[PDB]
Amino acid sequence: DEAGITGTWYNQLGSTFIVTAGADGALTGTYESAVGNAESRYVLTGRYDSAPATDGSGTALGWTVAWKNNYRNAHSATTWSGQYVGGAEARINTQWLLTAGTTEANAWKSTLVGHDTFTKVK
Amino acid sequence: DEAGITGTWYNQLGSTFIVTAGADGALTGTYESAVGNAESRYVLTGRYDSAPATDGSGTALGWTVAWKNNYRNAHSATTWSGQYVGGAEARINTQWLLTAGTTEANAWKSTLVGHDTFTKVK
Amino acid sequence: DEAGITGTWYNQLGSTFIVTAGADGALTGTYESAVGNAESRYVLTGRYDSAPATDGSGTALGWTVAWKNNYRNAHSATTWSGQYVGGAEARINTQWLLTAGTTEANAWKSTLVGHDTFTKVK
Amino acid sequence: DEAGITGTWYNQLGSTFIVTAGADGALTGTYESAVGNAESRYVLTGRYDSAPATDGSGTALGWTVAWKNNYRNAHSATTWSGQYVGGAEARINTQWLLTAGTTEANAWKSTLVGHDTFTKVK
Ligand SMILES: [Ir+3]
Ligand SMILES: [Ir+3]
Ligand SMILES: [Ir+3]
Ligand SMILES: [Ir+3]
Ligand SMILES: [Ir+3]
Ligand SMILES: [Ir+3]
Ligand SMILES: [Ir+3]
Ligand SMILES: [Ir+3]
Repeated sequence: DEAGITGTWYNQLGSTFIVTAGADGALTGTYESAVGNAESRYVLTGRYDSAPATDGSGTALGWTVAWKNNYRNAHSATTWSGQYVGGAEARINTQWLLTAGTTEANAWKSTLVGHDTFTKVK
Repeated sequence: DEAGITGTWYNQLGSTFIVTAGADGALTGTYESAVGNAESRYVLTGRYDSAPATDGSGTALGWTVAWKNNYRNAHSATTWSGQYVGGAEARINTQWLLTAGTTEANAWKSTLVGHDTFTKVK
Repeated sequence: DEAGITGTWYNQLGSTFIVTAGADGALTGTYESAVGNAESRYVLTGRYDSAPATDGSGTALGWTVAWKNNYRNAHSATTWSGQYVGGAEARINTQWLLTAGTTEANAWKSTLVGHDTFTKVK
Repeated sequence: DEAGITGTWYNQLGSTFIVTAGADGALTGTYESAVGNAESRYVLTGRYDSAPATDGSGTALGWTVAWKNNYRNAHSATTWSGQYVGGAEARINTQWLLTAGTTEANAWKSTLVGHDTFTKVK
C-alpha cells in the first residue's frame, strides 16, 4: 500500500493532502486546508500499517498537522485517524480531532471532532 | 515549550510516551502501551505548535502510532490530539482515535475514541 | 422544525430512525439498526432545539438508544449528536458515540465513534 | 442499577446532573452546567441498559440535553455516552459530543468532543 497511499489526495471540503508513504510505515508531506484559519501548506507527519491484512481489510493510518507555518499560527493541531482502501475508487476514510491551545478554564471546549473522506480525484 | 515537551511521559494506563520536540514543530519518539495488542516500543511521529500563545494557553499538539513493530502487528493506528500544559504539574491532556483496518462492511465499528492524560511522574 | 424532523429517516447503513418531535424539544421514537448486535426496533429518546436560528443554521439535536429490547441485549448505548437541515434534500447529519458495558480493565476500549447521515429517502 | 443511577451526580466541572432511571431503561431529569452558554436547569432524556452483565461490567447509558430553556438558547445539543459503575465510589464515566447549529459552510467546526466523570459527591 506504500504505492497506493503516496500521492495527492482531496477531501470533501476541497482540501489537498500531499503524502509520501515510506517502506517502513512513515508518512510525510503537506496539507492545505480549504477552510478555517489556514493559508498555504503545512507540514504533516504520520504513520501507517506497512503490512496490512490481506483479507480485503483497509490499511490503518494516521497523521498530524500543527496549524503553524510561515503565514499563520492558528494555535491548534489536527489528527486524522482512519484507513486507506485501495482500488479503482481508492479512498482514505478518516475521523479527526482538532485541539486548540486554551486556558485551563476553557479546556472543556478545546477539541473539535469531525470526519474527512479523501479521494485521488477532486 | 520544546524544552518542556521533550522527555518521558506516563499516562493513567501505565503507558510510556518518549518524545523529542524539534525547534521546528516536529515530534519524534516511541510509545509503549500498557494495554491492548501491543508489545515493546512503537515509532511515533507528530507535530506541535512551536510558537504558542503567551497568555497562559496550552500548546496544541498531536502524534500518531501505527501498531506494527518487529514483535506484533495489531492492524491499527492511534492518533492523540491535545495540549501540553507546563509548570510544576506539567501535563499533556489528550483525546485519541484508534482506527483498526477493517472490511468495508465493518467500517462503522472501526474506530475507538478515548482520552489519555500524561504526566512526567508515573 | 418540529414538522421537518418528525417522521421516518434512513441512514447510509440502511438503518431506520422513526421519530416524533414535540413542540417542547422532546424527541421520541424507535431505531432499527441494519448492522451490529441488533434486531427489530429499540426505544429512542432525545432533545432538539425547538427555536433555532433563522439565519440558515441547522437545528441542533441528539438522541440515545440503549441496545436492549425483547429480542436482544448488546450491553451498549449509542448517542447521536448533530443537526437537522431542512429543505428539498433534508438531512440529519450526526456523529455518534457507542459505549459498551465493560470491566474497568477494558474501559479504554469501551467506546466507538462514527458518523451517520440520515435522509427522508432510502 | 435503576437504584444506583437514580439521584444527583456532579462532574469535574462542577455541573449537576439530576436523573431518574425507570424500570424500563428510561432516563429523565435535569442538567445544570457550571460552564458555557448555560443558565439554570435544562431537560435531559436518555436510555440505559436495564439488564446489564453480571460479570463486573459497567452499565451502558446515554442522555441528551438541548441547550434551550426559559433563560437561554445556545443553539446546541450535547449527548453523553458512557457507563455507570456502582459501588462505594460509584461513577458514571462518559464521553460527550456537543453539536452547535451552524451554516452548511461552518458544519466542519460544529461539533465539540470531550469527557465528563460524574460522582455522587461534589
Ligand atoms: Ir494480519
Ligand atoms: Ir460530514
Ligand atoms: Ir498567538
Ligand atoms: Ir477515562
Ligand atoms: Ir438565535
Ligand atoms: Ir463513513
Ligand atoms: Ir449479558
Ligand atoms: Ir479532561
